[PDB]
Amino acid sequence: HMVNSFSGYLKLTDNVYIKNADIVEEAKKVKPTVVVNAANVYLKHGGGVAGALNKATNNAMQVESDDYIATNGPLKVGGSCVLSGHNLAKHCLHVVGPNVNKGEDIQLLKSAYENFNQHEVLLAPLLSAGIFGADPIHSLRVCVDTVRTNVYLAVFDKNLYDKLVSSFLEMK
Repeated sequence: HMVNSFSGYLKLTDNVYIKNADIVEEAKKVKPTVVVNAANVYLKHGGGVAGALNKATNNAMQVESDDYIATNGPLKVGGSCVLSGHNLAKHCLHVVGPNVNKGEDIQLLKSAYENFNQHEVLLAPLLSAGIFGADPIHSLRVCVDTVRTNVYLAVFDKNLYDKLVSSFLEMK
């Protein structure tokens, strides 16, 4: 029963850590209390992080998400809900970042990251930094400036990870 066992992270700030890792691989190893999903308002886990997380739960996440939506209706942009982490985590925090590609207000990225503050420790991706079309360096900046609790960020792409760490360490 070994919980929140993070290793090989670069410490960016007092509370923000980052690693070049697949968030699904990281969840299986770490067994975190909370894994964050980069969700849409309907919790349709069709691609990117949401897809990878759902497939790794063998579609238990999509079945549970469908029931949540049938009961409660869609999330707000910048909103969240806590559901089961299934085989990956105790809990999955489904957070909806703004879709900048549809012209959703980038300020809602701050609302989205404020959800992290309700949890002492999280494994998370960068919000809105996939098909939602926010600049990943911007997403990391809003995360660092907003989240006060312990966040371990998993960035899959080595090239993106390299840019993020460079940009961050160079200008502080």
